Formats: sequence, C-alpha cells, structure tokens
Amino acid sequence: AQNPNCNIMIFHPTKEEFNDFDKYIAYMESQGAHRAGLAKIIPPKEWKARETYDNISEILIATPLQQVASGRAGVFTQYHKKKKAMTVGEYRHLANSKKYQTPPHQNFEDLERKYWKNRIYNSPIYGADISGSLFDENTKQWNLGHLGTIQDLLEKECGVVIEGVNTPYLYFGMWKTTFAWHTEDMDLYSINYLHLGEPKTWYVVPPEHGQRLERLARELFPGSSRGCGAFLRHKVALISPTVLKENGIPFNRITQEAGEFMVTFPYGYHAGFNHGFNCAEAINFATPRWIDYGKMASQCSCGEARVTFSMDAFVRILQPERYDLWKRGQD
Ligand SMILES: O=C(O)CNC(=O)C(=O)O
Ligand SMILES: [Mg+2]
Ligand code: NI
Ligand SMILES: [Zn+2]
Repeated sequence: AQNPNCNIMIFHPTKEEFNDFDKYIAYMESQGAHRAGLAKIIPPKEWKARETYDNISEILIATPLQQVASGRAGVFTQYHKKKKAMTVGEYRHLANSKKYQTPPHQNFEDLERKYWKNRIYNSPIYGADISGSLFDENTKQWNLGHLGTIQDLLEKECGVVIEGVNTPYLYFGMWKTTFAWHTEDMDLYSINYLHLGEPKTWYVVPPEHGQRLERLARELFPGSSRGCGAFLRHKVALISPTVLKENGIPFNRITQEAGEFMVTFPYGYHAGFNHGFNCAEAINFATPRWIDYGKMASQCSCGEARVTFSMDAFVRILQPERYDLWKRGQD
C-alpha cells in the first residue's frame, strides 16, 4: 500500500505531464497521495495562470464576511457577519491597515503560534465564495474554469444525465481569515490555486480517520451535535493542532504559497488560515473513485448548511432515500 503513514505529498509535474489533468490526478493516487487527504502541486516553471495581476482591483466583493469567534483559543466557533460591499482595491487597503495587517514574526511557525494564541480576539474580514475566475482564457493547462464538470463525470460513469453547472469561486483573504473544519459538498474533491499574495496554512485529517475527528467534534461542540447529525457541514467549528494532538487525532499540516495548487481528496477534513492579503480560486471536481464517497456522504437536513442548486441532483441520484428529508432542509 502506497503512503501508509498518510503524509501530505508534493508533486512537481513537467510541462508534458501538465497536459492531461485527469491522468495526473490518477497518477498521484497511484502513489498514495489521497491517503493524506491533501496534496500540493507545484506547476512547471514554464506555466503561468495569467500574465499579470495588475488590473484586479475593480472586482467587487458584494458581501464581505466578518468572522466573529466564540469559545476558547483552541476550540471555537465562528459566525459570519455580513458587511457592506467593497472592491478588491478597497479590501486590500483594509487588509494592509494597522488594525488588520500581519504582525511581525520570525517564520511560518512563529506566525502559526500567534494565530492559535490570538485568533479569537480579532474579527478579520473574508471575501469568500465569489463566482468568477482569474485564469486567462488562453491558459490551457490546469485552468480551473475549463475542467470537466461533475455532471459530465456522473453521466460518463453512471449513464444518467442531470441538470446543474460547476463553476469556480474566488476567495480574497487577510491575516487570520479562517476556514473551518469541513469536507466538500457530497465529499467531492477540491482544487485550490493561490493566485497571489501571502500564504495559506492547511490542516488535514486522512480520509480513513475522518470519523475520529467527527467523534471529537461531537464531544467538543455538544449542543451543535444534538442540533444536527452532520453539523461540520455548517463550516463553523475550529479545533487547534494542540487540541487534536491531546486527543490523539491523526492529522498533518502544510503551508501553500502563491503559485501553488492544493488538491483535497474525498472525505479529507481540512481547516486553515491566511497569513495576510491573498487571492485564491477553487472549484470542486469528481473522478470515478469519488462516486462511492458521494453515495455515502453525510448530509445536513437541519437547514443550516443550505447549498447550491447543483447538489440537488447529486442527492437525488446518489442518495434517493435521503432525498425527501434533505430537500425539507433545503426549503
Ligand atoms: O481557501 C479557502 O478559504 C477554503 N478553501 C477550501 O476549503 C478548498 O479549496 O477546499
Ligand atoms: Mg478589476
Ligand atoms: Ni474545502
Ligand atoms: Zn445542520
């Protein structure tokens, strides 16, 4: 069995190996990459996502989110308070202000220490889930706006034609902006490209150990657990590496820098934070190996998780028994 300790693997494809996306994903899995839940892909040196980022300031963040924390430093929830619209140029200036900017630090480890010590005492503003792309249309390799769609994968594998579309999303971050512990909708893959700016630190639990994280989360967030049998789908709960180590949960960590891709694999729980002003692009995708994970994915039916139009069909075809109750949650 390849990668039996479930370490995060890092890949350096050549320009020739960068042509066929599906084939490279299947290669990475042949080497065991999926066992970690997360992999890093460093693009060939010849490749570029676009020529420059000099003209992005007029993108609108229509609903910036202020991430307000509650709890203790290592075990907290966050709620998202909606703020007034602002441009990317305005958001960048805000990120760089004395109130919100990255503090002085020695290296990524010192910054990680400061994040876990101090996150709860501040409320950084995140521009999340903005439909759009920063890949140039002429970029033919690993262009997250030109991937094969999940609806077409389900059709190729299972023969059933369904409605829905699959498009990318932009994330504009600042120091302390936080992504809570989650897997993807329907336990899909994700791919994330850091277009510009400061790094993003990731934490991940191997898929084969995801239920260990779920059981800890039910202990640590006991009212949320009683409210919903899949409450990590709400994307609000944080648990620090120190707490995970104290409770024996297997995990790994890695820092993504500008110019690098990360892939999350089906049922790989992940969480993390941004080091300073940055812009990432991400999208979900599927392969043949995902289909069995989709059939088994938990669902939020309490009504909190409220998700895309396209997830309807996935539930309807892969989880017909749940369909009824899950749709009660979504209406
Ligand atoms: O970058 C972020 O804020 C969160 N992204 C992801 O969870 C992802 O790509 O799967
Ligand atoms: Mg612009
Ligand atoms: Ni994710
Ligand atoms: Zn719920």
